[PDB]
Amino acid sequence: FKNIDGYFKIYSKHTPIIGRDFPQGFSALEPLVDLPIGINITRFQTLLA
Amino acid sequence: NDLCFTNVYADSFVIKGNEVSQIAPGQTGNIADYNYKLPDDFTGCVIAWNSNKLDSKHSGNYDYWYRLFRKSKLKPFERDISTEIYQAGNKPCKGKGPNCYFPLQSYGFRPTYGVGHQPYRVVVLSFELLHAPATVCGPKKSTNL
Amino acid sequence: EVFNATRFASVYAWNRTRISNCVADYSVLYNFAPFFAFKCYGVSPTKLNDLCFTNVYADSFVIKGNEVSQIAPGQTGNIADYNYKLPDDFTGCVIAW
Ligand SMILES: *[C@@H]1O[C@H](CO)[C@@H](O)[C@H](O)[C@H]1NC(C)=O
Ligand SMILES: *[C@@H]1O[C@H](CO)[C@@H](O)[C@H](O)[C@H]1NC(C)=O
Ligand SMILES: *[C@@H]1O[C@H](CO)[C@@H](O)[C@H](O)[C@H]1NC(C)=O
Repeated sequence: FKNIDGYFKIYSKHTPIIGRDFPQGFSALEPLVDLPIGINITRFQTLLA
Repeated sequence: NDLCFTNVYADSFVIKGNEVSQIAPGQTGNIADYNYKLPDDFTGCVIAWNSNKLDSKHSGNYDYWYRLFRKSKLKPFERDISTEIYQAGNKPCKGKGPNCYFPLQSYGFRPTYGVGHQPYRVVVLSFELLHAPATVCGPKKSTNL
Repeated sequence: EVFNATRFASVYAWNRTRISNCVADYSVLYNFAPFFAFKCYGVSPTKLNDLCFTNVYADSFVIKGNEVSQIAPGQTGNIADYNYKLPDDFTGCVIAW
């Protein structure tokens, strides 16, 4: 994620990979959505299930 | 009317006469530095028309607001809505009066000022001419490829 | 010597002192007076110490409370019309304590 001039950009690529975790083989990222929020962001948090 | 823009941002606000001259890429002044700042590589339009009929009445009207006291400069296209008293000297003072000043003062408007003090209604239009699926266009023909 | 004065003249005869050939540190103005109106028009009150001025005029006069709000560019009243009129293009600050 990033917030250059608003325009919230989200990139992703799924792969039940090696399964190890942060793997090593190279992997690009395919953007999914790009939506112009244009607000101030400084802190970040994650939700659970 | 013959371009394609990805997205358009319309920012609208009433400012005074000299402030119209102030509003421009990278200008100087307590509006350009603490109230609103356009990016230097701005690609858009600024619109300003006189409004003495909607921002004025008998006995005056002090509804509007503007900031003169900010801890730092204003980054382009960033809002700093907040009511924090400016620090003076080294006092953690929280209040009005001496060396404890309210950041924002009235933009008081009356039907009888000078042109430089008249209630100019300013709206700015921001375009994004980059390589992306555009949204906004004008007249169009759909000749077959 | 303009803020430690003892006989600030009346508004009808506003003493005008000419300030030149000096370095204008505004903390000496900041410490001498517990302000109540330090409104500025042409320049930013935070940004006074980084500018060079060809000349500085300090008009001093003691006046009533509401008349403090009266004193401003483009104003009216018995003082703004007959005693002291601030021009519409004023590049400076006013101080009331
Ligand atoms: C956003 O808010 C944080 C926290 O108040 C502040 O440090 C930062 O300068 C702000 N910036 C923008 C872009 O509004
Ligand atoms: C006048 O000068 C004296 C001596 O420095 C100082 O103590 C006092 O605070 C000053 N008062 C004003 C009003 O400037
Ligand atoms: C300004 O003139 C008045 C006249 O009454 C005087 O009392 C005051 O001391 C003068 N201020 C100066 C010369 O700084």
